[PDB]
Amino acid sequence: VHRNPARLMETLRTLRRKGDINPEVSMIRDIREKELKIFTDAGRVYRPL
Amino acid sequence: EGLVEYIDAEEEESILIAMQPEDLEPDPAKRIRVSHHA
Amino acid sequence: TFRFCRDCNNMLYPREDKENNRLLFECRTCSYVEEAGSPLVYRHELITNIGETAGVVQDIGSDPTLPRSDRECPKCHSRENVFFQSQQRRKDTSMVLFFVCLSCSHIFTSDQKNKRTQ
Amino acid sequence: GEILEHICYDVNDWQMLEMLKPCVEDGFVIQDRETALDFIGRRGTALGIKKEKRIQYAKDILQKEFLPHITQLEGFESRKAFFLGYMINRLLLCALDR
Amino acid sequence: TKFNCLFCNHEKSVSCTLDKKNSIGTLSCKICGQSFQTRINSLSQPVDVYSDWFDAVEEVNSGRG
Ligand SMILES: [Zn+2]
Ligand SMILES: [Zn+2]
Ligand SMILES: [Zn+2]
Repeated sequence: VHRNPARLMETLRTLRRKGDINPEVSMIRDIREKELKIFTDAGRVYRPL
Repeated sequence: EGLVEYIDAEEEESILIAMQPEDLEPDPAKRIRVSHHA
Repeated sequence: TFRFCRDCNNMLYPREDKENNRLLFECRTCSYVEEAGSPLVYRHELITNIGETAGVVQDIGSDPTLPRSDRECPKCHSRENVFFQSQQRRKDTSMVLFFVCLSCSHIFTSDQKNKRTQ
Repeated sequence: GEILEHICYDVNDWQMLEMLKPCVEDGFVIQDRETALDFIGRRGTALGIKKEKRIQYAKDILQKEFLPHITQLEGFESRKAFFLGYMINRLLLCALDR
Repeated sequence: TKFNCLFCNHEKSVSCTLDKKNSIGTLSCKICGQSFQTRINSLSQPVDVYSDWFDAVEEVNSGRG
């Protein structure tokens, strides 16, 4: 668990955009459930935006 | 450069997506366009 | 309200003391006994008004997903707000919306007949 | 109390505790790890002795068979307990319709 | 009510009766006549009684009572 979800999520997004982390990884933050999910397994469908 | 980002099915539940680059940001022939409420 | 032993960190069963005519919480594992602060034993809440406003955080208003609104806040008169619906999902739950103000993080119901603090 | 805390994070919500009360009531019979492992190993007997080289077998099954993805080592088995608690919390939330 | 036995080494010769009102588990074999009694709980099963009987037999044989 993490106490500052916003800062961690922003840092992860910045790193992914910069290219340090593979863009294929999917990071989802849910405030209502206060849950952070990171997915790297293959077979996941993604599109560019 | 981070200009374009990959989004999966799960992440789409926690983001808002605009229809066109400049339509939602700012002769009754053109199709009615949804107002930019956000 | 349900508590624990506070010593062994275990649940407490209810019992009746006719000599003292009282409801006492005690666990058969240990000798610890206590007197119930309030006469609450069982509750089912077939219809519950709580749990509809859940998950609110300090940065709730910063979420782009929540839809914005320009309603004047009762206290600070801040037009900017984020409005959502009841968190609980049911086929009979009312469609009453809740508005949260970024400036003060105060949740107020959209209803005007009655004012709800949360 | 530790089991309830793992299952339910926010003690304020008494509905979850009320719904789980029968669970703890029926599970109160077991208080020892060895007894729990023996009971788990009771089913699916294959001509073995529960007290002789079966507690280790049940422990290995729990280490591997139960939530293999989270880990495969016995150094830290609390992650399985936390994941099970989260699963039970989600199940209770779905049951309550929230 | 069919389980293996150790004294006579006969399969399915064991029958277990669980009295939840008295919370007593009784295991009896129809061939060698061996009878054993143990304490049981509402969640008890015949496998539990068999395991308890086997443990008691092992303890008696070892002489570490
Ligand atoms: Zn106690
Ligand atoms: Zn305000
Ligand atoms: Zn026999």
